[PDB]
Amino acid sequence: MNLPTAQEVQGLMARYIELVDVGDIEAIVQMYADDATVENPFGQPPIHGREQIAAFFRQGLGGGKVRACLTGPVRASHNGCGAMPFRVEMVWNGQPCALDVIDVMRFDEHGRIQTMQAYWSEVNLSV
Amino acid sequence: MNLPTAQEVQGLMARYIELVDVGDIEAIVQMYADDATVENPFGQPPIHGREQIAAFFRQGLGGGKVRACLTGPVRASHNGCGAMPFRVEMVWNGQPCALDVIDVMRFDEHGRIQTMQAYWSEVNLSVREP
Ligand SMILES: C[C@]12CC[C@@H]3c4ccc(O)cc4CC[C@H]3[C@@H]1CCC2=O
Ligand SMILES: C[C@]12CC[C@@H]3c4ccc(O)cc4CC[C@H]3[C@@H]1CCC2=O
Ligand SMILES: [Cl-]
Ligand SMILES: [Cl-]
Ligand SMILES: [Mg+2]
Ligand SMILES: [Mg+2]
Ligand SMILES: [Mg+2]
Ligand SMILES: [Mg+2]
Ligand SMILES: [Mg+2]
Ligand SMILES: [Mg+2]
Repeated sequence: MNLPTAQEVQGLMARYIELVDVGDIEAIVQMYADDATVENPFGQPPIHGREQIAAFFRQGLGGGKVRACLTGPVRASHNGCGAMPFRVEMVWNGQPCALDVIDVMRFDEHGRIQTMQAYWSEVNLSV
Repeated sequence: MNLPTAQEVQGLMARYIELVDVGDIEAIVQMYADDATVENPFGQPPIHGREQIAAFFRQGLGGGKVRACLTGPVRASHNGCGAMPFRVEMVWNGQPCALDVIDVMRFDEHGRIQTMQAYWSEVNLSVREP
C-alpha cells in the first residue's frame, strides 16, 4: 500500500480547497507532483509540471476575488483517487457569480496530486 | 442524438438518477451502450456489457428499497462528459444507510453512456436514517 488511504485522500483534497479559498499559491502548487498534469477544464489540452501550474493559478487566483468551499463530502477510492464537489464564488461585471465544479484527483506514491480533471463549463455558472 | 452537448449532458445524467430513484432497471440499462464499461466502485475491475450491467442493477435495485437524488448540479463538459454528486439511501442488514457518491460518465456518439466511474468507499457511508 505513501499512497494516501481513502482516508487521507479525504483530508488532502479538503486541504486543497481551503488553499484555494485563501489563495495561497505557492501552497497549492506544492500539493502537486513536480510533473503533474492539470485538465481545467476537462476537455482541454493538459498542462504540465509545476511551472505551468503555478502560472495557471497565479492568472486564475492572483487578482483576488475568489472563495471556494466544498458543497459535500469528498469521495475517495482504494487506490489513490478521490472526487469532490465544490462551488467557487467570484465576481462578474462587478457582481457576484459562481461556478459549480467537480475535481477528480489521483495521488502518488508520495501523496502528491499526479493528475487531475476539473469538470465544468459554461452551464455551470450562475447568479 | 448525437455526442451530447454540455446541456444535453446535464439532462441525461439527471434522468439517469431519476431512473435509479424510481428503480426502472430495464430503462436504466438501456441508457448505456450496448458494450458500455461500469467501474462501481472505481478501483474494483469493471464490467462490461448490458447483460452484466443489468445483472448489477438487479442485484443492487431489485428489492426496492434503494432512493437516490442528486446533492448538487451535474457538472458537464464539451467533450461528451459529465460528473454529478448524489446520495444513495438503502437499509443493509437492518440498518439504515446512506452512501455519498460521485459518477463520472462519458457518452457516445449515439446519447449512450459509454463508460461510468463511481467514486466511493466506506468513508462515504453513514449508518443513519434517509
Ligand atoms: C480560475 C477560476 C477560479 C478557480 C477555479 C478552480 C480552482 C481550483 C480547482 O481545482 C478547480 C477550479 C475550477 C474553475 C476555476 C475558475 C474558473 C474561473 C475562475 O475565476
Ligand atoms: C449497488 C448499490 C445501489 C446502487 C448504487 C449506485 C447506483 C448507480 C450508480 O451510477 C452508482 C451507484 C454507486 C453505489 C451503488 C450501491 C452500492 C451498494 C448498493 O446496494
Ligand atoms: Cl454531496
Ligand atoms: Cl454540489
Ligand atoms: Mg477558508
Ligand atoms: Mg514522481
Ligand atoms: Mg468561505
Ligand atoms: Mg424520484
Ligand atoms: Mg458503440
Ligand atoms: Mg426522493
